[PDB]
Amino acid sequence: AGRIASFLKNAWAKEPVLVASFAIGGLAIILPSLSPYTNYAIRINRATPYNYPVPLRDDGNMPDVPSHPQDPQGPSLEWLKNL
Amino acid sequence: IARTFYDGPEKNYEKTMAILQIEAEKAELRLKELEVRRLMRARGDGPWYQYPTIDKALIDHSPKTTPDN
Ligand SMILES: CCCCCCCCCCCCCCCCC[C@@H](O)O[C@H](CO[C@H](O)CCCCCCCCCCCCCCC)COP(=O)(O)OCC[N+](C)(C)C
Ligand SMILES: CCCCCCCC/C=C\CCCCCCCC(=O)O[C@H](COC(=O)CCCCCCC/C=C/CCCCCCCC)COP(=O)(O)OCCN
Repeated sequence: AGRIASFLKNAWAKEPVLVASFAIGGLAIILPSLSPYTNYAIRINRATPYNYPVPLRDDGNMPDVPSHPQDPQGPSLEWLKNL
Repeated sequence: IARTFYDGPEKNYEKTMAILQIEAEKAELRLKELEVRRLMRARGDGPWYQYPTIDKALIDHSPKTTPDN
């Protein structure tokens, strides 16, 4: 409780560079696990169309697959524009 | 002496027969086992000498950015 406070005071007085390094590294380790925008980064990465979207053959049993890019079905990037 | 320390000839006779049967069966089993090992190692159609190949479940059967695989 008070021992760690004295140790931190001593380290800040003698080696501030190491204190800053440890604080920044600790924040870098811990903060991503508590951020709501990490999932947004994953979704943005998955939204980048590097290769061609190969069409699927219609078998008459695909209600959720669009027949045209402008059809309402399929994924939507509305969330990305407002971001 | 014969009554106290020994048995009749039938016991040794038939024990010899049983021993001979076991030994002859083991000999034929050994010869057959060698022949089976030779055939399996030559042809590879048996459970033995089954050397690994590549598992086919590692192949990715998805479109590959290019129509020609
Ligand atoms: C009338 C005067 C003349 C008679 C002379 C007779 C000659 C015989 C005397 C010599 C002794 C023979 C030597 C012992 C070798 C026999 C070993 C073996 O074959 O016997 C076994 C049997 O065991 C016997 O008990 C042998 C015991 C002999 C031990 C000898 C010890 C003598 C030492 C003397 C010590 C005296 C005191 C010491 C003071 C310090 C057999 O096993 P088992 O599979 O069942 O029998 C199968 C037959 N059945 C099925 C019919 C039963
Ligand atoms: C959890 C995340 C961790 C990852 C982040 C870190 C990234 C990289 C940072 C570390 C790099 C290597 C560190 C090397 C350690 C040096 C050890 C050492 O030898 O220390 C002594 C000095 O002693 C010290 O180590 C200084 C104090 C103890 C270490 C520094 C503080 C440790 C952590 C403090 C900060 C904690 C977090 C901040 C809290 C803020 C308040 C809430 C060196 O001095 P000398 O050269 O021997 O002296 C001769 C000349 N006088």
